[PDB]
Amino acid sequence: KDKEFQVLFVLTILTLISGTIFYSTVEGLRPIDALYFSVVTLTTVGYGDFSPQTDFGKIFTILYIFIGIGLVFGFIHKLAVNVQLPSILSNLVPR
Amino acid sequence: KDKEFQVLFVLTILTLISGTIFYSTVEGLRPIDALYFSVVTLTTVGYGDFSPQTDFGKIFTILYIFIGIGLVFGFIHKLAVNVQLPSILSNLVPR
Amino acid sequence: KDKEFQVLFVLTILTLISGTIFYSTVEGLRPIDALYFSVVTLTTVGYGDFSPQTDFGKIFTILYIFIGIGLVFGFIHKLAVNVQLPSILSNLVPR
Amino acid sequence: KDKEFQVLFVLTILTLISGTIFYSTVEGLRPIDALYFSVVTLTTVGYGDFSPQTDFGKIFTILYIFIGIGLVFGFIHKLAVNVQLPSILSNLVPR
Ligand SMILES: [K+]
Ligand SMILES: [K+]
Ligand SMILES: [K+]
Ligand SMILES: [K+]
Ligand SMILES: [K+]
Ligand SMILES: [K+]
Repeated sequence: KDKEFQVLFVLTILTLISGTIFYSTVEGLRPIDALYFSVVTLTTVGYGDFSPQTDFGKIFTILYIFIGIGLVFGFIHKLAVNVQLPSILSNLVPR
Repeated sequence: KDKEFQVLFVLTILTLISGTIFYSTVEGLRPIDALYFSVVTLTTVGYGDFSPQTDFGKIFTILYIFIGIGLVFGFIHKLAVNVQLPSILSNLVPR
Repeated sequence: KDKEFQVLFVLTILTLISGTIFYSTVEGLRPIDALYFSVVTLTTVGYGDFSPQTDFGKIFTILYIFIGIGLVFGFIHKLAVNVQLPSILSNLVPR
Repeated sequence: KDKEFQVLFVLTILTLISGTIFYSTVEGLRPIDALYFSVVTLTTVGYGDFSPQTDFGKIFTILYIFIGIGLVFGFIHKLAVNVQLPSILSNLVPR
């Protein structure tokens, strides 16, 4: 379950690195903005302060969303159930 | 389970084709933009770089979201559990 | 299960009517735009072509999201599992 | 189950207070706007009427989304199943 978490964590980082490199290069974003946009996209927040302007970028974004959402949300779920929840429970019981 | 996936895949493509034809025609979008907007809508990202301007388009969008989200997210789930997950597990074991 | 669906359907309509009346009145939207915005909000798409400008509207929106998401998505789930899925299965078997 | 709800409720309030203080201070938003933006972010609506402009804000937002979504949506789920659903059922049976 901690190895579950480690693998999803690594996969999430790799997925976000892919987006960061793509949007920096093809859409011309600063790397921090490309990382931020990748996160805002795959968590489905979608502010629209950044959005792709090239056709190559729009096509990549379609594919990135379909591949990336299941991973990101799997990580979020394991984070909440396997890390946040036990730490909250631990806080209720003084030692 | 691979036939589960094939059917959801076909249904997702058909749903995205419907949106592409509608928004190209009624909202005047280029086809690639109409496909991109359909994806951004049904995955609930919603950048707002494109949004419907006609009343016909707003009404269609209401109905398209309610019909389209359950399908799209069903496909994403099967993609992640039935295709991505086994391929990740396979990568852990050299042959 | 069809009464499950009927109740969620009615509750969803009532929730969308509430939003339509509120945003028309307080935020000055045309009724069709207020309905569209309510749907775009509770399904978490969030284009931002419309957004509340008054403090009363922002406060209402906070509460409307928290009360409305669980209902809307419950309806979507029952729609997909209890109506769309059987009709798809029925299409596979000629009579 | 009512203590389940109380704990998630308190945690959600604390998470929203954190965002309110951060975005007011670092991004210069009025407190009501910072609360509204925090809610719009963690429920994944993402209108984009407000979005972070500083790099410190973008980095905080990445981390806030990953930590905050699992909590917020856990609260929404318990709200819908443990509070809204029983009250709806109660309304069906006159006393
Ligand atoms: K969104
Ligand atoms: K969303
Ligand atoms: K969601
Ligand atoms: K926007
Ligand atoms: K959005
Ligand atoms: K937006």
